[PDB]
Amino acid sequence: IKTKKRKTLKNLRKDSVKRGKFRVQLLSTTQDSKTLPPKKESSIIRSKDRWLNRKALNKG
Amino acid sequence: EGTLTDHERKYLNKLIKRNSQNLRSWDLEEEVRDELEDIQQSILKDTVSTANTDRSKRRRFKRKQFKE
Amino acid sequence: SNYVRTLRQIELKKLEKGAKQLMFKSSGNHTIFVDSREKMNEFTPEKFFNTTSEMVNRSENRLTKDQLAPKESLDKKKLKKFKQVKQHLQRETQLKQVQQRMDAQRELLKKGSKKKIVDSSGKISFKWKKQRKR
Amino acid sequence: EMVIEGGKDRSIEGLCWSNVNGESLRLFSIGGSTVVTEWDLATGLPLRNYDCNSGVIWSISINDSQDKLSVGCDNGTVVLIDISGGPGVLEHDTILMRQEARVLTLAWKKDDFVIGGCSDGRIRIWSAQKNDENMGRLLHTMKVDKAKKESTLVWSVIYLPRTDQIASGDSTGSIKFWDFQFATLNQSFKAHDADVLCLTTDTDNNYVFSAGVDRKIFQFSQNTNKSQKNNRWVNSSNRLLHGNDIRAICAYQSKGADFLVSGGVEKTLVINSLTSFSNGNYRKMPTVEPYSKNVLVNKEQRLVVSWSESTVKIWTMGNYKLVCKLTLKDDQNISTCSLSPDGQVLVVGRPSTTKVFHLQPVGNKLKVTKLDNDLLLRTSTKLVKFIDNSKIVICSCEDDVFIVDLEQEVELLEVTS
Amino acid sequence: NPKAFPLADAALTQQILDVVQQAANLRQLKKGANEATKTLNRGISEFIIMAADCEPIEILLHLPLLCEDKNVPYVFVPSRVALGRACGVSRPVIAASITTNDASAIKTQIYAVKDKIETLL
Amino acid sequence: SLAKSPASTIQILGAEKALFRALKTKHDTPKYGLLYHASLVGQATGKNKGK
Amino acid sequence: GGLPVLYAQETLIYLKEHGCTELTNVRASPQVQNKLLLVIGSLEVILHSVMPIFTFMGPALIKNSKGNEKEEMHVPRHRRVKLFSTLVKALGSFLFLILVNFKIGEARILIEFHVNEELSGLNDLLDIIKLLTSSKSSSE
Amino acid sequence: YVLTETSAGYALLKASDKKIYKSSSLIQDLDSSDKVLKEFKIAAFSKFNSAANALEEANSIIEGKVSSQLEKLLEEIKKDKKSTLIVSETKLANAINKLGLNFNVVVTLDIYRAIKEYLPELLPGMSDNDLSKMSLGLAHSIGRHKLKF
Amino acid sequence: VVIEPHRHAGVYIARGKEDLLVTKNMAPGESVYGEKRISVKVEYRVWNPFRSKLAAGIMGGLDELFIAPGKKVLYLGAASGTSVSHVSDVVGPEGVVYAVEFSHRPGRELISMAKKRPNIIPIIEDARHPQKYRMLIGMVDCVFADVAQPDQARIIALNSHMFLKDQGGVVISIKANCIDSTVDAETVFAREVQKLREERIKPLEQLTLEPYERDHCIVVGRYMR
Repeated sequence: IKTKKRKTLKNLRKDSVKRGKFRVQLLSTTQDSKTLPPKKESSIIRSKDRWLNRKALNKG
Repeated sequence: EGTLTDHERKYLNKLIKRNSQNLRSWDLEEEVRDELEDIQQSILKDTVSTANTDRSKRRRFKRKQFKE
Repeated sequence: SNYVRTLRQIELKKLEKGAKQLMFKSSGNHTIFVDSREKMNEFTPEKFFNTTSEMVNRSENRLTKDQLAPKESLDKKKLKKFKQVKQHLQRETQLKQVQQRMDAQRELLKKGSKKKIVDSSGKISFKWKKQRKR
Repeated sequence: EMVIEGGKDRSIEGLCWSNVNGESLRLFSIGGSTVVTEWDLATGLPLRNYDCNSGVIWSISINDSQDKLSVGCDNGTVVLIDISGGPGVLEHDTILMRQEARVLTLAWKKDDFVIGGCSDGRIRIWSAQKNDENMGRLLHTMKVDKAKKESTLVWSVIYLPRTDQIASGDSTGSIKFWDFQFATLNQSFKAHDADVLCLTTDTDNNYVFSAGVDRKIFQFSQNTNKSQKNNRWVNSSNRLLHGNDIRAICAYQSKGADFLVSGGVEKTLVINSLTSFSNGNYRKMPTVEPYSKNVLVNKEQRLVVSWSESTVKIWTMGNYKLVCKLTLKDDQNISTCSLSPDGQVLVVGRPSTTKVFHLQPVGNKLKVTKLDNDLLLRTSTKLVKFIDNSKIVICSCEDDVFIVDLEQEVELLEVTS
Repeated sequence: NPKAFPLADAALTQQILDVVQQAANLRQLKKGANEATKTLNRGISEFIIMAADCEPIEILLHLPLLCEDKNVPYVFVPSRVALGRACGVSRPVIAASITTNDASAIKTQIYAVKDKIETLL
Repeated sequence: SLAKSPASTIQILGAEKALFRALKTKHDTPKYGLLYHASLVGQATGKNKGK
Repeated sequence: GGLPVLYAQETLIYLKEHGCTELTNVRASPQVQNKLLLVIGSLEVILHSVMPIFTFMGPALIKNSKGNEKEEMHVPRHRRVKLFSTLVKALGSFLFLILVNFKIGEARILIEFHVNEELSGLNDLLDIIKLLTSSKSSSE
Repeated sequence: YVLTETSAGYALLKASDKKIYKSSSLIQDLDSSDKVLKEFKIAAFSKFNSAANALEEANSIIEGKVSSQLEKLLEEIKKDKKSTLIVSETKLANAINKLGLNFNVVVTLDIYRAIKEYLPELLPGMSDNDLSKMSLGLAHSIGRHKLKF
Repeated sequence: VVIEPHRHAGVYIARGKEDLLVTKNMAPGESVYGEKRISVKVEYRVWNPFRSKLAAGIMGGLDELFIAPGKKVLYLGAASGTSVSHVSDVVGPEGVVYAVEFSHRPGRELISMAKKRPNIIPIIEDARHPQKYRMLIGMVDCVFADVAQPDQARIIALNSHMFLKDQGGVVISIKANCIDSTVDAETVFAREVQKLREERIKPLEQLTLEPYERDHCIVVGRYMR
């Protein structure tokens, strides 16, 4: 049930279906995206904290 | 605003079929259209130096690599 | 060389005055904004294309049902025009190669003093001594 | 006096205060993507999420007299935003001269010059000055030394007004003092053994305190007549009172108090003094001080609710028994949570969208069922404390109290100013 | 000159003077304003360096017009005698184009500096 | 529209077909254009008038 | 003015005072008074009949309010009065669509009494119904 | 119960929008912004049009692109200033210069949207094509000469 | 040599022994930029989808593009007066295009073409103070944008809520590099669509128009007040 249920979660939480000619896009909650705004670029912040947790130095 | 479509549906569908055939029978041919599109894409790739833009995106992405 | 670069730009402007009248096909990539899953679970169908399902695979001028309701030599002459443009560009590259060779044969003899420098490829290289030009 | 918590997909890696004298404050935060978020002080919930036009924002600084805001993005850009009126109103007026290294930290001399430590190992300075034909452009580019086989990144840059200096700490530890005019180095100290991340000072620049990821806060002094004639700084004192790292310090002075405060990737918070950094005391704060709740208990079935952000976890008392959890991600950030008397209906909060769940004890565990009151679902909520089992008391962010959940208004009085 | 719009500063002007030095070293640049416009016409020039020091500056600033019409990068350094010594003649030079071949031994730094120019447009 | 021109073209902006035919056959170009009717190049005498 | 704005508020919220108000509308102040007379009619014979001549002599929304009065309105006599009032062609076609006998009689009296024959002969092609144009020409 | 100033072709058009001094500023789109409805609300009051001459066009250009200091604008200012009524001001940069006068000046962007969309139907009475012709004439005449050399 | 109508009257396909795209003429005689005139009697002007940007959007196509031959068009646009000629040729003499450019290096050629073409209204202030060009414009029925200076969405937002009417239409060529290089196409495009729908313009369509020019999409949007 685990694999198929994770794939049904994938089928739920997915925009932009590429069906033939092109793809689509949904939208967002306006008042909620106002009261709890900030999107985080997790790639940039993970590059920052990985360089802070660099390979060379000695953190333990 | 009447939406009869009893025989008018078949009449409009036959009219759309004949009009679409007569319109698309003067545009292009699919036997040499692949060679024509390849020649067009080759001259477009010659006229647009977007490979310089790909090397530009590489040179502007390599500046934020931190040399780790 | 002095004629070779002018005939180069002759057929360059001939190629550009051909390209300003010639039309190229269209690829891009497409995207339609939708709002929710009751409109999304069906992808935007041929009814959202609003047209007959053969005149859908063009990104160019295409009509709807509302506005929608010489044998082969045209396309043969179109391919003649395309081959004319491409042979113009190929002759461009060939004669600009020979023009670059005779450009190097002109600039080889101006002034200075060099020892010869040759690399491992086989085509002769080019390295002089360094000074400001008096 | 306030916790403004956010759910997932967000961070505050930088914030700024603004108080033009005689009007309201406004603090500004940095989301991880290219937005600045001006939060309010009327209720603690943001009135602007301004999109500065470029890059991805790394850090913002405040202009002197709090009028403008320097916004350092990722592609190389530094964008300047003006504040004309105070709350909500934000216009940008100039994008400054563009480079290819990522900007990391900004500071203002006055209303005239901005200084930005970048990600090539260099500290730039731009002139951001109206009434002058030379703005939006960089004046000088000072370079810090690299490593042998490693690209270094200058993290932190501050200004020193009286001794006309800038102090720059980097990813080698090399705290370098540059002079403002002539754009030259003045001193260097490689005393830090890790990446410096933050540093502050006092009013007439008698000291500068630095810290970074060597978990060491240390001092440099310029107090004596010889130091102020020769403009010289000495590595006066050094002090390790931390567990893992520093990622922020700041300092404050008054005639009633003189103290700085530090925090890092460890969740603690420390307080030292400036004039007695080596000399005086040391003040650790606890890791939590729960004016904001996260745990309630209830006597029926002997159990306890503990809510995380966007999350809740309920379990009983034996020994013990784990019962249930609810990671309702449709509730994006959390607020107060409470369970009714006789253990029937629970409310999970959010400052605009609260929810209620009937919890039926089905033996060893609890079965959860939603129930969806609309007025409850769209009212602004801060606290619920449950007189009865059926009805629900509602706190508002508009200073009101409601009674719901059996299918209304409790008015509270006026406020002076 | 307030009308000399893209004018460099120390790091980027040092980089472009280095790359114009290497381009004059292997001799694939052109020296002079009308020769720069010739290269702009025949599409050969990779980019244009000019001198925001010429008196008057309108002897130079015509080639910005057709340069942005033909979307080529174009920069100002603040000294004509400086880029004259860079280009390696003994004269104050007002403008210099840098030509293009793909077999060039300075190709990657040419591309790097032209992306550096286009980052400030 | 002639401000955006190289000075070579302004040397030869009148002797068009002579220039182009002296390119076409591998021969030697003219040196005056329309500019020959200016007073200074009139006052010069020789091929220094071309200079 | 103030009384007409108060009458507009009362319309948002009597025949003798309506006749005095129709006399006052007979006396863009007169345009607002004519629309106020139509509003007093729509919110009733003598004041409305006095308002008919008062609209006969002398905006488009007041023309639509005249259409509202003609809808709210023996009927062949009143349609004869409305057709004699309206017969440019736009108001003629609208007031004829809102006594096809008297409509085509007014049209025939006009076309029997220089370049206005195809105009308002196309009014029949506008108001072409299953019996209107044929019974109208028959009765004219 | 208000008068509004809007510059249209060469003029200062005072349009009389018969509503409250604050509620017409407040609601302003639930006021049913329709042709007949806003036409009956915003009624025509005054139009200080100087001329079709280019000198009057210069006065209009100086009154528009810079703060309002036109003598024709002052003549239109001395035409409803006897009650300190709500005179809805148009420009936002020429608002302090508008306030520097003994008057009561005042989503107002949306009432100007409505005034602009129902101007060429009825509010001066003039023609759609003639208003566009006067506007393109103004643009080709003096906008290019007051920016350019 | 035969002329095909698009959905929008004003854009046609001249196809036959050569196949290409044309428009009408609001000025007879000559191609004002140097293209070929197709003759049918009736004259037709080519416009290159390379040297234009809206023209390649027609090569992209749309469910509803807001340029119609009665629809009054605003054109913030690039400073060149090239494509406004064909927006005029689409809209005909009954509609009207208002082209607003600030840098007067193509302002002079804009004035030059708009003298012989009365369909164009030239506005020569900035693209950021419609409060300054109020009195030359009233209630346009569409806007088009081709601005490259990086506050695209905010400044076409201010223009679109000052001059474009209720339930009108915006159509924008969103650049990638002219606002944000180093970050990819769909990322910066979805960022722009995000701030547009933040400004409650309902987006309908974005597409990148790849082979005509590199990494600049066009987005379109219904307006909602």
